[PDB]
Amino acid sequence: EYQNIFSQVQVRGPADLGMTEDVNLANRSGVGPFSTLLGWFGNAQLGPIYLGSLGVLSLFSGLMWFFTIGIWFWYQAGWNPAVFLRDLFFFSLEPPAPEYGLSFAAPLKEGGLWLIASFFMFVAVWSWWGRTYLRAQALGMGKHTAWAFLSAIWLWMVLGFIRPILMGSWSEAVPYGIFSHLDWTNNFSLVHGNLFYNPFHGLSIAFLYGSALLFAMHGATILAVSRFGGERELEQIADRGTAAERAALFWRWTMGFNATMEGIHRWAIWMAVLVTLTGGIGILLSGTVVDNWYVWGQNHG
Amino acid sequence: ALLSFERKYRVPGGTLVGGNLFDFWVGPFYVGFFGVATFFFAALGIILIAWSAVLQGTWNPQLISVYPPALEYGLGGAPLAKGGLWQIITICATGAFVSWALREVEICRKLGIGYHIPFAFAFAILAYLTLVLFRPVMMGAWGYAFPYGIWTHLDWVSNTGYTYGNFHYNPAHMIAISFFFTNALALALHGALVLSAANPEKGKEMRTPDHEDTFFRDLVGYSIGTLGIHRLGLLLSLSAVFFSALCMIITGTIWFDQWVDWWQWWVKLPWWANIPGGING
Amino acid sequence: DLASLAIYSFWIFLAGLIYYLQTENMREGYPLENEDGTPAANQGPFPLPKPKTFILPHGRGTLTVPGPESEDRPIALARTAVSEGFPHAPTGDPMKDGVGPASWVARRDLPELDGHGHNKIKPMKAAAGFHVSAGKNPIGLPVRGCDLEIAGKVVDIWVDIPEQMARFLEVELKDGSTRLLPMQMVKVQSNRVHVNALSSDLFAGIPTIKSPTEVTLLEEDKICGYVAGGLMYAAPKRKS
Ligand code: BCL
Ligand code: BCL
Ligand code: BCL
Ligand SMILES: CC[C@H]1c2cc3[nH]c4c(c3C)C(=O)[C@H](C(=O)OC)c4c3nc(cc4[nH]c(cc(n2)[C@@H]1C)c(C(C)=O)c4C)[C@@H](C)[C@@H]3CCC(=O)OC/C=C(\C)CCC[C@H](C)CCC[C@H](C)CCCC(C)C
Ligand SMILES: COC(C)(C)C/C=C/C(C)=C/C=C/C(C)=C/C=C/C(C)=C/C=C\C=C(C)\C=C\C=C(/C)CC/C=C(\C)CCC=C(C)C
Ligand SMILES: CCCCCCCCCCCC[N+](C)(C)[O-]
Ligand SMILES: CCCCCCCCCCCC[N+](C)(C)[O-]
Ligand SMILES: CCCCCCCCCCCC[N+](C)(C)[O-]
Ligand SMILES: CCCCCCCCCCCC[N+](C)(C)[O-]
Ligand SMILES: CCCCCCCCCCCC[N+](C)(C)[O-]
Ligand SMILES: [Cl-]
Ligand SMILES: [Fe+3]
Repeated sequence: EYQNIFSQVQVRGPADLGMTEDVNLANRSGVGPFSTLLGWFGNAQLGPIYLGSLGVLSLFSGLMWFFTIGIWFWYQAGWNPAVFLRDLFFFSLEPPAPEYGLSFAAPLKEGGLWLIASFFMFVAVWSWWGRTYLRAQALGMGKHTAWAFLSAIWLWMVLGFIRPILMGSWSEAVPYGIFSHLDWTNNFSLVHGNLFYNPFHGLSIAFLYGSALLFAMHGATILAVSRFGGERELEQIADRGTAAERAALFWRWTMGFNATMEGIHRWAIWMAVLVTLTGGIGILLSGTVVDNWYVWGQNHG
Repeated sequence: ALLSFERKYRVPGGTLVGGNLFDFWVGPFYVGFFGVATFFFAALGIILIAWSAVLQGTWNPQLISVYPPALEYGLGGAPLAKGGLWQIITICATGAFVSWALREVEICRKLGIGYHIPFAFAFAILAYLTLVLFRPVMMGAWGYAFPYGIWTHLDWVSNTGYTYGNFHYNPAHMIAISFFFTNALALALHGALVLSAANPEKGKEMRTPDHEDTFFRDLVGYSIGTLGIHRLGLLLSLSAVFFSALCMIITGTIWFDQWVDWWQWWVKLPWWANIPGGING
Repeated sequence: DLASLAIYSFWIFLAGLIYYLQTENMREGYPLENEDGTPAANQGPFPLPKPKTFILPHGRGTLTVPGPESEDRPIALARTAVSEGFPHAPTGDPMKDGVGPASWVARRDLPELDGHGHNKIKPMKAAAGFHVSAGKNPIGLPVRGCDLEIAGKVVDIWVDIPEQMARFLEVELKDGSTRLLPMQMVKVQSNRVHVNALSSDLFAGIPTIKSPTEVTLLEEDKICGYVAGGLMYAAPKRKS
């Protein structure tokens, strides 16, 4: 009994340069190498990639964010490479102290460098968002990827920008460090009277859970009907096959209702986007509207 | 009633136990022997939770809580009122979950499809059995198990976590979280991609899988492909739950101190342990 | 207070989203029918959505769903009981009749096209220059059935050009005709291809394709249906 988790045989042909539509081919790179390792699990072809104005801006801006944090880590490590690797997880680029409020006047060593790194990150993510929209437009596809990415950006924006502004200081924002961003998360809950009493945190968990539930169900289902070409989802949408019928009936007979080949992808996009949508609201309301979720929960108001 | 295409699939056979005895449907629901076992275990479990509500003196669903035996009882049986009901409910829950999986196997056999779905569900059962059976037994008391109550089970999560300091520092917990976050990223992208191809700009033809591969190559220089993304989703979500089970089986057994202190293995490696500067010197 | 207004608003949104999602998932297979094919009295609480139209590429027309549903094929089954909810027994050979796990759907008798309007799936012999890049090359291997008898030998791989993957093995039988086997239902071993689904005597019955260098969506369903059906219907001839 073959399970179809790994391919038994790889076949290779000419590098695929992709569909043209309204894409400016001048901005496409050449193909990269074929990976036999990747080819056991999915596609072997690396590249081409598309890199126009927004791509270069996003990539340079992203590297400047990453390097800015790195330079601070080196400074904290006293330029010793042994201390750098020893204390990597413990280094932290902290935002400005509460004193400085929402001013850009803080010195480099006490939150100025946090603001510079944050500026670079802000540009990197937003230009990357523009790129997800425009790459879809060039191919005549719907903007589903750009709208789904906006749900992730919402929670990020709330954590680093919108909530700090509404609280009146950058000190409320997340520090750039491995262990420090974990300590911040733990602290945020203690200070707001335990996020388990935040009903939006409860919903966010339900969707995070539900995303693993749904991708386990959907992935297992498509592998179970791959013996009838089930993973060819677009043609199964245009012209329902026995794959789509058996997939539906498995679930109808198990739990009393079922999806369509198109409809399961609507369940999928919404289960995932509701994670960061509900999450962002839960965080936005914490400290701005609700000081203590235990206390709020005792009144339900 | 039947889906328009359903009748041709409703043939006899595929049962694991009892031949044609339970080989029927009730509305959309397939029964089989494990349909009967599921109903029996679920009905018995619900009655025992009701009987627990009586002894506790509340019918409010947000207050009902069935607690395991106190630590003093160890791995022994306990009186119904103080942990026995929890023990019997836990056997009923295990029976209902395993029966549900084996019913999925019978449905797989009748439809001539692979067994990936019940195999995937078995990982969720493992996680449940880690918390209520494997960890308690290795620690020597049922009382380390979680209570069956909407809010009291969250109280248990909070108390169990903070027993070891900030539970963020459990390294298996870090890996589990990474798989949960990555799974949600991948599910959003997969749903978005297929819908963006099936529902293009107004008035344009349906896009092809070639457009889907092209979109991702343009965006990130790599497309895993249509088979690949379903393999990936299955692996991310099962990996999340595997590492979840692992992060709890090692907690209170091989490691029972603060998780933050575990990371001193790295800091105290001889070659950089004593060098001045940084955070840890 | 604002948090209370937000959570209440969220639950109303969530109820509307579930309504929208459920009605979108009724675009195929509804309305519900009785066992005799007549519309069922109880259709449930959700109404059928307003139709949507897909414009298919390469001038293949449109699909409007929901729309008139029919099997567009004879179903060789009979009731085993005088009340609803029991199995329907095959009246002939369920492998040949295409019922139960051997079922196929009357898909279009056209091949799936790639984004350029070319046949998606071709024999590797007609696909320049596709080749086996990794793993055991199955071409030339004998093909064994679940009765552990040799049914034929592999003479080619049929490849998805755009997705660069093996989809079918082309097997030559004792009479020099060929059949397609789905790649997902064979085990490639060092010295043979093993097929658990079918005994050697059931290979001749695999539905044939009408053109030697292409396979239609209809043909793929008949082939894949027939092979999966062997898990149940070839079980008497399966050794261990
Ligand atoms: C997994 C690690 C922890 C845990 C930590 C947390 C944290 C943290 C939270 C929850 C929350 C929930 N937990 Mg919990 N929870 C645990 C184990 C369980 C088990 C179990 C193993 O049997 C169950 C049934 C639940 C069930 C629940 C729900 C009441 C709630 C939302 C779950 C969800 O949407 O998931 C995804 C599944 C779906 C979307 C499918 C739908 C499943 C439905 C909704 C489950 C209903 C269960 C029902 C009330 C049980 C009684 C029914 C019987 C027949 C009588 N938890 C263990 C001990 N749980 C959240 C909450 O809001 O609590 C108040 C929350 O914030
Ligand atoms: C002690 C700690 C507290 C706690 C404090 C918090 C705080 C604080 C928060 C959460 C949040 C969440 N908590 Mg909690 N939480 C607790 C206990 C739990 C438990 C449990 C007990 O089992 C669970 C399951 C959860 C689960 C969750 C999630 C549902 C939610 C995060 C969703 C998400 O996807 O963010 C991950 C996704 C993002 C952060 C989006 C990021 C998007 C950006 C755009 C990506 C940029 C990439 C960048 C450019 C880098 C490039 C990388 C390279 C290219 C490789 N918490 C306890 C009570 N929790 C978050 C939330 O929403 O709460 C309402 C949050 O802010
Ligand atoms: C203060 C609390 C601590 C903390 C303490 C703990 C403790 C303690 C635990 C976790 C566990 C987890 N933590 Mg933690 N955790 C914290 C902060 C976080 C944060 C965060 C953003 O800060 C995140 C994202 C997480 C994430 C996680 C996950 C990796 C994991 C829970 C998923 C799981 O096990 O599913 C597994 C899924 C199940 C067990 C569900 C099984 C479902 C069964 C099989 C079927 C039920 C059917 C139902 C009854 C039927 C209903 C009826 C029908 C609807 C009709 N934690 C903080 C620091 N965390 C848990 C874990 O790993 O458990 C193994 C765990 O015990
Ligand atoms: C392994 C990856 C993820 C996953 C996968 C997964 N889950 C699955 C499946 C798969 C593949 C199914 O096939 C199966 C299904 O049918 O889904 C619709 C299922 C399923 N996962 C479910 C729930 C579920 N899964 C969860 C998690 C996950 N499932 C993982 C994240 C969670 C979480 C995160 O908490 C929940 C709540 C169900 C909807 C369903 C299984 C239904 C089932 O087993 O039915 C039989 C049992 C009953 C009818 C109820 C019996 C009642 C008991 C006797 C008494 C109650 C005991 C219980 C301990 C009470 C505790 C309550 C308190 C904690 C509040
Ligand atoms: C080895 O040496 C090299 C050279 C390679 C350098 C090494 C680099 C290293 C080791 C870097 C490591 C980086 C790490 C570990 C980073 C981790 C980051 C984490 C965990 C971040 C977590 C959360 C971040 C959030 C929520 C940030 C949100 C930011 C925003 C929303 C932007 C807000 C913008 C602000 C405040 C300014 C805007 C200003 C104007 C004028 C608009
Ligand atoms: C997740 C991406 C990387 C996956 C790489 C895993 C390699 C698996 C190798 C499989 C071995 C080949 N075999 C025997 C299955 O044919
Ligand atoms: C997710 C990581 C994958 C990255 C793959 C990108 C491949 C880049 C191709 C480089 C080829 C450049 N050039 C100009 C020589 O053709
Ligand atoms: C795509 C929609 C799926 C619906 C799933 C809903 C799960 C309900 C979770 C209940 C949690 C409520 N709580 C306690 C946080 O207020
Ligand atoms: C709060 C989440 C729990 C939801 C449980 C509901 C399960 C849906 C069952 C649908 C069956 C309806 N029926 C029998 C008319 O087909
Ligand atoms: C966790 C939320 C998911 C459950 C949503 C409930 C949907 C029930 C749909 C029942 C459809 C039954 N029927 C007769 C139309 O086939
Ligand atoms: Cl694993
Ligand atoms: Fe899919």
